[PDB]
Amino acid sequence: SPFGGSSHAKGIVLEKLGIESKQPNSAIRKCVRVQLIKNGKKVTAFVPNDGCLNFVDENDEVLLAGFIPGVRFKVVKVSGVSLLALWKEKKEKPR
Amino acid sequence: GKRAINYQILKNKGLTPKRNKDNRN
Amino acid sequence: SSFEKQQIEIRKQIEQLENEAVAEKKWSLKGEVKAKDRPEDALLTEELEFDRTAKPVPVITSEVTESLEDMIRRRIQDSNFDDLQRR
Amino acid sequence: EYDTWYELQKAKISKQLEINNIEYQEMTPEQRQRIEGFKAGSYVRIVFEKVPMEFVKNFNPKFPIVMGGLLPTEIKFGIVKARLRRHRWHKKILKTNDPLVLSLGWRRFQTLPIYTTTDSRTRTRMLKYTPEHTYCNAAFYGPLCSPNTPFCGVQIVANSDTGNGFRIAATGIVEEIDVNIEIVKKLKLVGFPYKIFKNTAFIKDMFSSAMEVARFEGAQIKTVSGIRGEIKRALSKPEGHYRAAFEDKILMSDIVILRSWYPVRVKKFYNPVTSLLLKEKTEWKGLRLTGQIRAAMNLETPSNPDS
Amino acid sequence: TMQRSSDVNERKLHVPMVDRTPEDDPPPFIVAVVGPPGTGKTTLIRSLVRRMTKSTLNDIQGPITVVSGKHRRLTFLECPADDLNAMIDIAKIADLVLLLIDGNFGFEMETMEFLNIAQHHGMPRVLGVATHLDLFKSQSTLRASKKRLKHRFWTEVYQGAKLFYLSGVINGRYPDREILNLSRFISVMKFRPLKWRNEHPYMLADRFTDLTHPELIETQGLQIDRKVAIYGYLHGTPLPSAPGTRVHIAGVGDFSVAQIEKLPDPCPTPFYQQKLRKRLDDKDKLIYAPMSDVGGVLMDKDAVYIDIEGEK
Amino acid sequence: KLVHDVQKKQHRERSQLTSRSRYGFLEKHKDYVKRAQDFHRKQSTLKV
Amino acid sequence: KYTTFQGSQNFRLRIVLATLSGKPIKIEKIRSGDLNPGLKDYEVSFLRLIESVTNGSVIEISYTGTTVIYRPGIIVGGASTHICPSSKPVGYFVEPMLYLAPFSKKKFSILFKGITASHNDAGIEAIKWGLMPVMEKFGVRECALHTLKRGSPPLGGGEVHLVVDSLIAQPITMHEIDRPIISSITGVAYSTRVSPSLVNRMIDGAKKVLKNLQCEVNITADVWRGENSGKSPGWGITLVAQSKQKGWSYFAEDIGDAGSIPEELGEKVACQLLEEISKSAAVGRNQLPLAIVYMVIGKEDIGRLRINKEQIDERFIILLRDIKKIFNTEVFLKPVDEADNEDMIATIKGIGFTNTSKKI
RNA sequence: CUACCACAUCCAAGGAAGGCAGCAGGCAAUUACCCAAUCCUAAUUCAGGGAGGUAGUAUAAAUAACGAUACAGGGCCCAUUCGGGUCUUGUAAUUGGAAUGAGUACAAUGUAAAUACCUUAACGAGGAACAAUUGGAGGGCAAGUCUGGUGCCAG
RNA sequence: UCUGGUUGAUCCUGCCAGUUCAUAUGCUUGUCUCAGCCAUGCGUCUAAGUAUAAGCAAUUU
Repeated sequence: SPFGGSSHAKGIVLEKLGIESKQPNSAIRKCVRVQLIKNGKKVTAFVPNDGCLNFVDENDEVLLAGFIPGVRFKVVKVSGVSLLALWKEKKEKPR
Repeated sequence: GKRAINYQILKNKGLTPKRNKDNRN
Repeated sequence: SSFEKQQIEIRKQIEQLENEAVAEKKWSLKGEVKAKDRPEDALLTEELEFDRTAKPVPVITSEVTESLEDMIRRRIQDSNFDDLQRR
Repeated sequence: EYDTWYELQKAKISKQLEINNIEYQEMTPEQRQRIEGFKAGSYVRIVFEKVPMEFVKNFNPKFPIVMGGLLPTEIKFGIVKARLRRHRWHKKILKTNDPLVLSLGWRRFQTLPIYTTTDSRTRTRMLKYTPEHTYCNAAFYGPLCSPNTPFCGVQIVANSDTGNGFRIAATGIVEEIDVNIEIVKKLKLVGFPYKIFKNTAFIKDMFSSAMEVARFEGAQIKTVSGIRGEIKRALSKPEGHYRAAFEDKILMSDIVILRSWYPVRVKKFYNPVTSLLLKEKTEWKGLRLTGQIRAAMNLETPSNPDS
Repeated sequence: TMQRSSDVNERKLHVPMVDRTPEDDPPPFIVAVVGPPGTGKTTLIRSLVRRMTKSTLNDIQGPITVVSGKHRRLTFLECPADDLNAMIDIAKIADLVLLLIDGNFGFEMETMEFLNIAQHHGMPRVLGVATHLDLFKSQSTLRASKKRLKHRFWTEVYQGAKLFYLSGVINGRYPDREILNLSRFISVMKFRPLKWRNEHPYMLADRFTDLTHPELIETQGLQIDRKVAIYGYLHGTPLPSAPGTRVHIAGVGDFSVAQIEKLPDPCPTPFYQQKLRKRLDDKDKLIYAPMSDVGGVLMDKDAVYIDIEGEK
Repeated sequence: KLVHDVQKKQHRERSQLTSRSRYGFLEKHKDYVKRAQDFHRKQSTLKV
Repeated sequence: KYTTFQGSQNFRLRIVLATLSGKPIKIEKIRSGDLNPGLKDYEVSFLRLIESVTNGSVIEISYTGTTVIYRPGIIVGGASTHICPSSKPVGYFVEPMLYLAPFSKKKFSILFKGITASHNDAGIEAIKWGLMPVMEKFGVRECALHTLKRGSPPLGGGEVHLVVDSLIAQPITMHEIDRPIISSITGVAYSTRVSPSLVNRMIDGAKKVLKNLQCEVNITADVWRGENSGKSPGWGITLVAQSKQKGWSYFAEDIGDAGSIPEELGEKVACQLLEEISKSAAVGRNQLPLAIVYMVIGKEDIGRLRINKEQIDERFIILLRDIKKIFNTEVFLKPVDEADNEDMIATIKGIGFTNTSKKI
């Protein structure tokens, strides 16, 4: 199993790698490097969109789920709040 | 002094696609 | 007192920004502009960046000249000549 | 050998905290005070100087008084690059060069932010309003702060102008501190055709003089129909006219445009809110919004029939 | 079970963070009583104080520090409900907040705005208290109104958030039991580490004093700048002992600390006082409120006010 | 499908300037391609 | 207002610590009584170097040159090129730049040109194997000083390229309460435009002093020639005592002047290192000013560094005094519980400094 | 109740007293109203009973039903291919009178009393805004932006 | 377990692609109906055994 038996995983957002990429809504824009809190293994994840990349910032808790090859994971919540809920402006991210 | 919540704040429907009225029933 | 003195200064700055917000925008800040709208030859004064459609024609400066003649000399030093021969 | 990475980080934090307490126990109470200072929970006396005359006079016990230490970055003033959006429950979008009462850290102030877009990351281009339902990059002048600091914005704080609407106008997070910005506005020149020879055409009203055309020789130009062209040469007669060769024949009704960009500057305006220094403490007023200003002087919103 | 154990362990993990709360003698938890005008902030505080210190404060002004446990103290501040600036700064310092909601009327602007301000400067512990429920005439509409309000409070604050319901006020006091029920919750609350609060020093003015010489006020005039002393308990990171530290006062400006000195505790916590599984002794419970009237004596400026054959 | 309704709003078309009303309707790429393709048909047939 | 100080003493330290603090500084009375008063060319050039890598700073030199007003900007960095005047080598400018490089908006990629060695300034290898390793201990993972060309005095002509790819928020908390064990001694004996025997003879002098030790001695025999050998002939040696246990290093360096015997200098730098070791507990005197500052700008935690009695001299005192006025931080010292030596544990707290100039 | 072994409280430090070393919780509201109903203890008809009782906190419906008028010729199905097959249709048009539920609620009934249940006056719909969601598949638009090209193209 | 490919066309063996009263998590409705640690809080009175209450009430008790 990708998470060693778990369905989801925590991680800490390290850097948004494609933030400098030119083409909007790019796959490279779309990738964020996240370090799993379980074991310290740094990995990368997909967001819902360049708008939803915009909620996520460094050093915030993020919930990961199975999904540029090499990236198998999708962020589903940030700081205990659903990204889709934030994207629909149905909720506000807690700091 | 008392100011009540408007419709948008009372529902938080957010941004949703327009849906045809036959979907209601 | 000092605090109200600063308030008078702030009030002065308010009234100036008050007038500018309603004053007519400068030709540079009106977006679309015609030669009549802006002062004549104003674009000479202002530095404007614009794209060029085609490759610029080169300038044969000296450094280009030494570089070209170097390659000519190396070709003849090696006798590496691309010329036609009898078949 | 710890089971999970998490408790390792917790172990390191606890080890440092355990290390810290051991030596302060070793330091003397006065020597501890000289080093750590006044720890939390201590009841302390703070004496201040040059406190304004209105504070002591206009003291209402019902209103709290809050003191917060400032780090070196907090003291410095400069341009703050912020990612901002109109609050979802705010009725109306915000405007560039529009006053906004902004709360960073321990301090509240009114500034004139410039709302901008990366244009897909070639340049920082000024934007006239906030996007309806997404963030945007915002530049304003004021005291600096560490990045990743969340903030919030309001347009009205006085009770008189509260009304029934939501007052939280903007929400955002700071991303950079520096003491300028290089914001630019896009300025296009529009000229008009009067003589057409297939691809080649003569244009007028683009420029007042051949002085201008010579600088823009070879510059990219397009018409509203999207046909690309170039400025080939300035015609000697009449003054200001130039010849253009186009990708395909243009028609007389066509409008040719040259795309260009003009720099924009951030206004250095600062007006901290000092409600406690006022008798009311609830009717603080600063720079007014453009809409209210026109209402006060009885001016209609500018409009152009062509636009 | 392994799949279950993995998921529960998944939820336990968090981002590592350092809490700067001192290991000994921590400050009281700041309780912000925020609500729209007229919801019952004052009657709540009076009810909340009585259950602890056994004495009614007929008049409350400014922060009110009270003992709540053997090693716990609370500082009650009502938020001025008509001032937005007052909601902003309290949101940045309130460790706990009591949110007054008029059940009959419903939510208001001043409520959720604080939640958004609190949501935007670091969410503290948020507790909703519902009031004016006796105004309801039918039980069916009361329960339906309660259900709608509690669910909406779960949208702003984590689902399952604790929401209290208060019926009416008797003798300026809420029902004891519901007032007693909230006692246990507040006592057991643990507070998450906030980034802003754990990195900077801050302290709430318990009392206010002007130290300017009266002679200077006359020979130059009132216009002269005033030397002021402000007292209180320190929070967050330690404040450096050397004077000259830069500090901001909300609604005032930036000043430099001219002098700093530590004073003994005005409201010594029980475990601390006796030091100098067992229930809190009622002697140990103490209330310290400089600006407010405690007992019958109220002090303002330099004048003090109290309530109260041989006669010839 | 992650596009909002607002993101897909109409962008309206501008018209000829009033000062230029006498020169005819302001044309667009969609109108231009019609003349461009038809001119090419003329030239191709004329070429043959 | 401006924290006001006297003389050219610790000039760079007072600019860089000002830069790290963001607190503006005034330094006055620069050689007031000298025949040539005011700032000299090299320290004017240094202020230009600060201006290049800082952004928004204000620098005011007086009419007579005897007073400087420095208002620091944010450390931004970028790629640049600096001309080092012939008075001082590149080493004079790279070391104070190492104080600032990890804490910038952009990576420091700066080319330094001029003389590369002197009798009083740090050589390349002193920066390379002597101060840079301390940065690896402080959390600066990636940092390099690439040597393109050397220039020996008096004519110079050398080039060195400084790269600090590691940008970190603040230095890691220091914890070194033990006297590190040295595992081996390495070093570089260098020469320019002169026969290789000089380097070998230099190493010959070095091994003679140190062969009595029970260690492996491996000194690199390294000889410049050709276009990249500078415009003057010269030679110097740098010997480093290296501790592989906890990655600690102690180094001594000097260059040979006209008329000197390479064996004599190799003997000098060899016994020179040994003198440094006897005076060292955890870091050398030439590394102590480097180590203390990063701890003062660490996180809000007490860090422990062991220092020998010989290290606490006038240099340690004025240096500590300079830090206090800028940061208000005091370094406390407590004796070690051991009786074999009389070393001291210097306990310092970081000011909670953070790299706010970085894009997040 | 006595002595012994430990716990622990108040104090004027001279003594006194406790069984809570409990109970209930979390990893947080167990409360309020009664002896009426079935029963009982007593100097007893009547007193009392935290015995006991009362209250508190996956299953069927609605979001609509029926007409009239005006204006237009296209609407649909099969087929990789070309095309073939079929006929009362479209409205993103106007308009009419009826029905009633959620709610707003006067009562009685119900009951130790009270809540709830059942029954039942008046009011209660055109955006019937009295404004259920979730997911997916396609579009198209700018004097808008970017990238690569064999123009007017492609991504 | 089935479905489509791998042949000019079939059979067999392989390969490829699509094919839960289990667990977590998200949005909506829930307007009706319906179902080891924590100092965390905290007896008994009838006409019928004894009245001199300086208790009460009545007045002929």
